[PDB]
Amino acid sequence: MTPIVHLKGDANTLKCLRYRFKKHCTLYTAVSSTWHWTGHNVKHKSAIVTLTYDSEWQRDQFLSQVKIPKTITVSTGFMSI
Amino acid sequence: MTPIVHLKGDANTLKCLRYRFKKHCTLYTAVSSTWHWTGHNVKHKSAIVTLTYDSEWQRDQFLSQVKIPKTITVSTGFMSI
Repeated sequence: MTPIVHLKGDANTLKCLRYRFKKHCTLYTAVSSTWHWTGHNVKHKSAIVTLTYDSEWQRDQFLSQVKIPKTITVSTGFMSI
Repeated sequence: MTPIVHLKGDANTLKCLRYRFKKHCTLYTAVSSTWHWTGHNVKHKSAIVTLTYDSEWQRDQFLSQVKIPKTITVSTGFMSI
C-alpha cells in the first residue's frame, strides 16, 4: 500500500512551494504533475499536486517538516494497491 | 471520507475513454484533469486521471460498469478527509 496527500490551492503559490521542496528530495517518494477539477465554463485556474510517501513515517514527518500557507488544503489518506 | 481510483496509461486512449464516460455522468462524483509522474529528461508523455466516488457502492459498480483496455492501470483506495 502507499499513503498519499493532496495539495489544492493557487498554482502560482504551489509552483513556488515546489521549488523550496527541491532541497528536501529525501522527504517524499515521488511527485506527480499539476491537475485541477473540471466541470463547465472551462475551469483550469486552480491547481493540485499528488504526493506519495514510502511509509506512514515519512508522511508524518512531511506534515511537520514542510510549511503550507492558508491558501492550500492539506489532505491525507491511504490507498490499496 | 471519499474513495478514489487512479487510471495511468497513454493519454491518447484516456482522452477517448473519457468521451465514452460522458453519457455515464451518474457513475462518479467528479473527475480531475490529467497529470503524470515527473523526474528528469522532461517526462510528460504519460497521463493519469483522478476519479472520486460518493460511496463505496458507486466505486464497486464503476469497476464492473466501465471497460478498460490493457494499456491502463486501475488502482482503488480510501482517503481520510
